[PDB]
Amino acid sequence: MEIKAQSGSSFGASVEGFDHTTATAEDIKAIKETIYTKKIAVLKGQDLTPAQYLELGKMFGRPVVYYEPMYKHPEFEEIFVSSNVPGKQIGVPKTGKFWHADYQFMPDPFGLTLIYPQVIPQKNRGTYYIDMGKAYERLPQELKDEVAGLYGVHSVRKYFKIRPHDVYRPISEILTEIEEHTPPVRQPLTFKHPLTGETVLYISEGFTVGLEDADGKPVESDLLQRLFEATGQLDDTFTHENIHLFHPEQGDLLIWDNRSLIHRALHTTTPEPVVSFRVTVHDEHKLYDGMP
Amino acid sequence: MEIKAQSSSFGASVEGFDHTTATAEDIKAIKETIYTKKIAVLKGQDLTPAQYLELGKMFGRPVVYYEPMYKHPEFEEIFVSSNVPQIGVPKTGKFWHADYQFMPDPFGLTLIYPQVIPQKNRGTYYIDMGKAYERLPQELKDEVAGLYGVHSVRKYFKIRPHDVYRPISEILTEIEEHTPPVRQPLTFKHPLTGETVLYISEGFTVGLEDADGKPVESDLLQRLFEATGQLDDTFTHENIHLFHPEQGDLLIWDNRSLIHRALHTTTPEPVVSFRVTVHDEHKLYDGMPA
Ligand SMILES: [Fe+2]
Ligand SMILES: [Fe+2]
Repeated sequence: MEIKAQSGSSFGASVEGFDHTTATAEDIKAIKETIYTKKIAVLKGQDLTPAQYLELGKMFGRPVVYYEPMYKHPEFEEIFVSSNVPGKQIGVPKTGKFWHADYQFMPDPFGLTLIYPQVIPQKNRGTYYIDMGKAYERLPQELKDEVAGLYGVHSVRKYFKIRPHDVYRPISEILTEIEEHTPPVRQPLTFKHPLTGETVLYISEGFTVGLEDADGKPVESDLLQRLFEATGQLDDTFTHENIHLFHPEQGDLLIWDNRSLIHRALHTTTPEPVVSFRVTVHDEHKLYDGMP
Repeated sequence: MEIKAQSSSFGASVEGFDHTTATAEDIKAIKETIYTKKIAVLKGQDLTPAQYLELGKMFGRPVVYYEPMYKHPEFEEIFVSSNVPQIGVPKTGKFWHADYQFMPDPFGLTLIYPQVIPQKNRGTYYIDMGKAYERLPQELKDEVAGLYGVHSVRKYFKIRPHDVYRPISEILTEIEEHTPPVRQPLTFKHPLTGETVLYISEGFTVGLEDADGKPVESDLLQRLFEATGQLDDTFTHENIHLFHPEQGDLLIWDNRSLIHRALHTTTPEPVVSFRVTVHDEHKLYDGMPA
């Protein structure tokens, strides 16, 4: 197994010759260290059944089942399915078309996200990424001092997806279910990365709905929108310097840093088939050390 | 044709009405009864969808419901409430509301023609919001003068089959653009009877506003909901009437004075109702802004 860096960038790395059935424990830790510093590792030539995909994921941590069963793979609930291939729909079509970190709206977010594309359109398909640790460092000192001591408030209520059994329900009832089952969760606005020690600005346009001070009082300023602006999350041209665009190819298996990165899906505006399998695992740490 | 009260100042039954042979004086006698007794029950009606629409046109200009999901397949003027898998929409109106209260130009008359009446009767609750105002304590009447009601469909908008897999915030945005909130005076003079109507409903009224347009941050709206009997989940409040229809009934009621809601019990049996909504020579009140 050989880990190779990406051409002309310190973001991302490739992993060639990886076979999870033969990979040593030293191999796994070498890939882990690549993930936490290069932010994303792309395993090449992966041809795995769902069961073998889950076993590869289990070598990197403890899987977390997505809270909403509509997304589940029918045979392995640990697999999250993004698919637009029906007469009945399996999984959910074109998930994640918004800036977010995974489970940012949940009380205990996991450290590693695995994405295993199954069907890839040739054009206009990919994933955008922003390193929110590097995005914090590139903030002006004004914003650096403003975010200190604050807390982010994160909720799924913006991009919660209507389910088949929601038809004919009054929309207020759904909003109440969202607040009861998935209430807004608080996290420190910045935290120390438990593995690299860098400072991460933990916000995303999709899930972060507001800010609060240490005592839980909401922040009245437009600081949150200015943080979205400065980190590049409001540039709908996706040319901002913080933004990386990656195009997976057949055989790729992505494992990236769910603490440092926010991401957003690039899909076609067509019914062309596109399928991706997701597995999400807790590593050896929570979001940050000493998390209450 | 004969009009009789039902021995209760709420409600009247109309016997011997045939819309194919009724005269203009019959129609006007029924209209006068609707604005006074608040609901007129036409007995022994036997109508196809087309004949039902012809009947409704004798009472005014029909309004087509804005959301096409509720439309009857061959007559768009007919609003279909059905739990039979699918034309119409199931489990409709399980909340106090006046029809089109969330719209800028509410109509005065609502017609309901049940198609499938189970033996487990599926009736309708009613509250006369004119009498609800008169029974308010004087200080509550004082709090109400000069205010405005803000009405929106955003709470009981029903998810449609083409909404599946959409993010919920996009539907809320679509609701705001197509059917934004609408202001009406908190009370108004009934343009047919002259009485004062407290024009609120738990289902559609989302807030109150100052005479200047400033939101009323008090809990007056909730206290108005409670005082008019809209928060009584036992349906025992003295303002509440439970009407039970029988086979040939056709209901026409005052959509200005009355609020209504469906039964609390979940229906197991098939039940279908055809609704026609109609403008009646007057707007919500005389002197509405254009
Ligand atoms: Fe995602
Ligand atoms: Fe209704």
